[PDB]
Amino acid sequence: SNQLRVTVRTETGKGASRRARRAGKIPAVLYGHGAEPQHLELPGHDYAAVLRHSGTNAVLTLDIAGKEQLALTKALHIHPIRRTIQHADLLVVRR
Amino acid sequence: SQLKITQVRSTIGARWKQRESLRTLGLRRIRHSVIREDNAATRGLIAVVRHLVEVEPAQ
Amino acid sequence: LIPRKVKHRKQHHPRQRGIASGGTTVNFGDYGIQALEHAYVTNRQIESARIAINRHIKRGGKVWINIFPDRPLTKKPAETRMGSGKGSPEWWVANVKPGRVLFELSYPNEGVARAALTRAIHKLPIKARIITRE
Amino acid sequence: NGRDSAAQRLGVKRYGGQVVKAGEILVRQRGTKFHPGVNVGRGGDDTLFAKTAGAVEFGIKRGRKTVSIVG
RNA sequence: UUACGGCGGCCACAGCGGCAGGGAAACGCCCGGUCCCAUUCCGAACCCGGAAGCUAAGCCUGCCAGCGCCGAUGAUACUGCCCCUCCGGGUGGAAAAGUAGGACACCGCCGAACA
RNA sequence: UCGCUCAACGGAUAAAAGGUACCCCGGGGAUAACAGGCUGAUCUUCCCCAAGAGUCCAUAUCGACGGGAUGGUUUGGCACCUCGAUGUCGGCUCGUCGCAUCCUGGGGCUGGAGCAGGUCCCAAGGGUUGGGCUGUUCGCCCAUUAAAGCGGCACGCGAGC
RNA sequence: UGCCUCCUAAAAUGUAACGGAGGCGCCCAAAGGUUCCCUCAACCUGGACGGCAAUCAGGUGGCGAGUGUAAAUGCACAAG
RNA sequence: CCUUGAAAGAGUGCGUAAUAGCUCACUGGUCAAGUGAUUGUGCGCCGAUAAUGUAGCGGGGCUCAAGCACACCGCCGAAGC
RNA sequence: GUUGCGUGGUUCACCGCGGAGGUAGAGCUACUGGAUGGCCGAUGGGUUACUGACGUCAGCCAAACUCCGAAUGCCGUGGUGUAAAGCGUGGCAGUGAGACGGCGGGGGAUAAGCUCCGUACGUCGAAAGGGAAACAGCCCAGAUCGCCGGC
Ligand SMILES: [Mg+2]
Ligand SMILES: [Mg+2]
Ligand SMILES: [Mg+2]
Ligand SMILES: [Mg+2]
Ligand SMILES: [Mg+2]
Ligand SMILES: [Mg+2]
Ligand SMILES: [Mg+2]
Ligand SMILES: [Mg+2]
Ligand SMILES: [Mg+2]
Ligand SMILES: [Mg+2]
Ligand SMILES: [Mg+2]
Ligand SMILES: [Mg+2]
Ligand SMILES: [Mg+2]
Ligand SMILES: [Mg+2]
Ligand SMILES: [Mg+2]
Ligand SMILES: [Mg+2]
Ligand SMILES: [Mg+2]
Ligand SMILES: [Mg+2]
Ligand SMILES: [Mg+2]
Ligand SMILES: [Mg+2]
Ligand SMILES: [Mg+2]
Ligand SMILES: [Mg+2]
Ligand SMILES: [Mg+2]
Ligand SMILES: [Mg+2]
Ligand SMILES: [Mg+2]
Ligand SMILES: [Mg+2]
Ligand SMILES: [Mg+2]
Ligand SMILES: [Mg+2]
Ligand SMILES: [Mg+2]
Ligand SMILES: [Mg+2]
Ligand SMILES: [Mg+2]
Ligand SMILES: [Mg+2]
Ligand SMILES: [Mg+2]
Ligand SMILES: [Mg+2]
Ligand SMILES: [Mg+2]
Ligand SMILES: [Mg+2]
Ligand SMILES: [Mg+2]
Ligand SMILES: [Mg+2]
Ligand SMILES: [Mg+2]
Ligand SMILES: [Mg+2]
Ligand SMILES: [Mg+2]
Ligand SMILES: [Mg+2]
Ligand SMILES: [Mg+2]
Ligand SMILES: [Mg+2]
Ligand SMILES: [Mg+2]
Ligand SMILES: [Mg+2]
Ligand SMILES: [Mg+2]
Ligand SMILES: [Mg+2]
Ligand SMILES: [Mg+2]
Ligand SMILES: [Mg+2]
Ligand SMILES: [Mg+2]
Ligand SMILES: [Mg+2]
Ligand SMILES: [Mg+2]
Ligand SMILES: [Mg+2]
Ligand SMILES: [Mg+2]
Ligand SMILES: [Mg+2]
Ligand SMILES: [Mg+2]
Ligand SMILES: [Mg+2]
Ligand SMILES: [Mg+2]
Ligand SMILES: [Mg+2]
Ligand SMILES: [Mg+2]
Ligand SMILES: [Mg+2]
Repeated sequence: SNQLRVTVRTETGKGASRRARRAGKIPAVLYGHGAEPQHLELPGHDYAAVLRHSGTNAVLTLDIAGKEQLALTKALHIHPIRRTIQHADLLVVRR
Repeated sequence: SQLKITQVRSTIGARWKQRESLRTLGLRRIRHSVIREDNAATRGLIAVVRHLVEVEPAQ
Repeated sequence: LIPRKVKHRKQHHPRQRGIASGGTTVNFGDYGIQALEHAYVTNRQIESARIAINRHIKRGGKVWINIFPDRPLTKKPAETRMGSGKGSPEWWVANVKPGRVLFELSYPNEGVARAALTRAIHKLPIKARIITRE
Repeated sequence: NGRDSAAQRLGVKRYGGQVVKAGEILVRQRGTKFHPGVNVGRGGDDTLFAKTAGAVEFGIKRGRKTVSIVG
């Protein structure tokens, strides 16, 4: 449906997030009833295309480097001036 | 472990804490080198005065 | 536009720094004017822009002014030396930061709405752009 | 305009962990911004002096910020 | 050790509200105003003397997130010191709000019943 | 323990106001008036947007409400040189420069029939009168003219008047 | 022009201007000391004159009242 | 507001004071590899404008860069070392 | 500041630990004010087509608003480092007109080579040498003397 390939962040911080956003990634977090959050980089342009095509209610079926787990979008941190997505909150869904 | 710290820039225009951290480390003039242990007390001084020195891990 | 009361008649100048953090998205209409730089927007300029929008659309639609000029600015009399007490308030100002949404508009026709907002933008002492509610 | 009164030099004079003598002034204040704990008397103008030697210790006492001295 | 009455710790994750349940001792309402004592009037309250009645209320137990409360991770605002003309960047700290969620408390001593 | 609007409130005496253009001396560019310098609110010259007027027609012409600048000739702000001295308005004589052009020269548009004009662009070679009034600059008036420009230079110029 | 309170004041103290706002040159013989007791304002409903608001009754109300007098810091455990 | 129909406005702007007249909205066929709008950025253009003399690279000169961005290799350079 | 006599690491720097805050930011159905748009609509207005109380749903603002709340700075303490730190007491002073630059503010028009404060900030003053064409206050760097050495 909405396929998206993501990876787990190596380092977390301010400079790390700036580096990711300049390299074209979207730093994001995936929590939920799994009681443990993952820190990820969503691809910038691909995720933006997925989001524009079908809206925010889209069920982002994404796969981690080895495993698969479909997710949902909780909220997006939009920068005011550049009007780009800075951060995305994702919650796990059990079908 | 040990470190070798070399003064690269001058203390003219340096602030009080930077000047005193250099004095505590033991650096006198430009291109002078000292040998110091690698502990938290030493890395604090190096962090304060990093832009004035060159630190390399040599014995 | 003038506030009915102010608790403090003479105030320090509002500080011109930072990106806006509240009111940075279109909330009441479909089209809006977003500020791209700091400035002090006066009630005179606000009324000029509102009149421009209304006379371009001429009918229909709704215009929202989601800023208010409540910060006062003082002025000494003309030919006076420095420093004999602060002057009396003579301007009313809204403190506008980049990202702030100034005016909002709802109108059926895209071209007329955009032209009206450009009319308004040419009255403000700021570089501004037109944004939509996605 | 143009008038003002003198600065009264209020505030905390001895911080947590300091070893005080009996009679040390700990806090100059208006009202009970801090309240007296054990071995701490208040004073006529809300001064929170020390009644015993020991170390100053700040804490919470169900809404009130209190100053105490441990022997 | 269990389960009731007191004295504290702590001061909302403990509070407010809602719905059910209980009376062995105890806590209570309760019955009276001769006695100590009391009402800016009133035995309502405070005090004294009792034991007909009752768990209806207080009190205690269980269940409810309704109102309130707490609340991350990540991101952001801001910022120390550097690089740098600004724009910005590096390195070290890091919110408030919001979200996931938590939560209808916990602990100590004494007495009674049970042991 | 008493006696002080000693309120100029660390309280010169118990006891106290003014003028000086008749003024003098010691100092100061630590501080004003002129000129220079910085600024540019005010002023000046432009411009952006285009509500309208122009019968119709925003943009021949004028352009409200607002916005942005230029210049440094106005009135100012600051007090940076000059107080063991940097002469101050107007006129005269002699000039020199800028162009934001008054005439003459060349053009576009016109709500330019022609003659006349309006507006904008280019252009600084030369020219740009004589009187009445006022100390006047400025201004008004009279008679002409192709025209009777605007400014800078210590508001040019007093060891030139 | 002395004193008191706040902001400027850059989260210790301190900090200037002919900067922004205010008070003081007293009052109380109880408005001091101590012991004991109580909880306000506002809102709702009912009630002769009585009404938006006097007194009464019942609810709700954790501090929005009050504090001799400015402001600030305090005070419901009450400093009311 | 409706209609022949390949297509076919009581009109797109001057233009008629008016009925005129001109163009143009929307299609039929030819030729045949391309054709628009907008978002963000690098470097550029105009706006531009004072009075002794070029006079807003210090000068000569410089785009065959001796300019700008990024990457790299040397060297010069103080009374510093 | 210097100097005599005492004291001797007490000073200062870094690390760790114990502390008080209400600035930046933010937020406001957490207060005092300001304030936009809906809905309900008190009155006032002429059956109410005008005003729009109090509420309520969204979006906001404040040096003298605060349910909140940093980074820094400050106080104490334990380690480590550092000659020409610190403290007491005497002799002898000078100074008490500051200037610019960076960062945070007031006055000013958020003008000034303007003015007034803050800043274990810098430089000049009282600092020569190199760079900035020239050019106290900007960048680099602190001249004991010599050298026809080097980086
Ligand atoms: Mg906000
Ligand atoms: Mg504009
Ligand atoms: Mg004070
Ligand atoms: Mg007293
Ligand atoms: Mg029983
Ligand atoms: Mg009774
Ligand atoms: Mg019961
Ligand atoms: Mg029951
Ligand atoms: Mg966090
Ligand atoms: Mg939070
Ligand atoms: Mg609960
Ligand atoms: Mg005096
Ligand atoms: Mg005096
Ligand atoms: Mg006397
Ligand atoms: Mg003399
Ligand atoms: Mg002169
Ligand atoms: Mg002058
Ligand atoms: Mg001169
Ligand atoms: Mg200018
Ligand atoms: Mg026309
Ligand atoms: Mg135009
Ligand atoms: Mg002077
Ligand atoms: Mg003179
Ligand atoms: Mg001389
Ligand atoms: Mg010309
Ligand atoms: Mg012509
Ligand atoms: Mg004609
Ligand atoms: Mg000429
Ligand atoms: Mg010739
Ligand atoms: Mg001349
Ligand atoms: Mg002259
Ligand atoms: Mg003469
Ligand atoms: Mg003369
Ligand atoms: Mg002469
Ligand atoms: Mg001469
Ligand atoms: Mg303060
Ligand atoms: Mg302070
Ligand atoms: Mg401070
Ligand atoms: Mg007074
Ligand atoms: Mg009393
Ligand atoms: Mg009392
Ligand atoms: Mg030029
Ligand atoms: Mg070399
Ligand atoms: Mg040397
Ligand atoms: Mg802290
Ligand atoms: Mg405060
Ligand atoms: Mg703020
Ligand atoms: Mg509020
Ligand atoms: Mg604040
Ligand atoms: Mg001495
Ligand atoms: Mg003096
Ligand atoms: Mg002085
Ligand atoms: Mg400053
Ligand atoms: Mg200022
Ligand atoms: Mg100055
Ligand atoms: Mg001065
Ligand atoms: Mg400074
Ligand atoms: Mg001197
Ligand atoms: Mg030098
Ligand atoms: Mg020095
Ligand atoms: Mg030099
Ligand atoms: Mg030397």
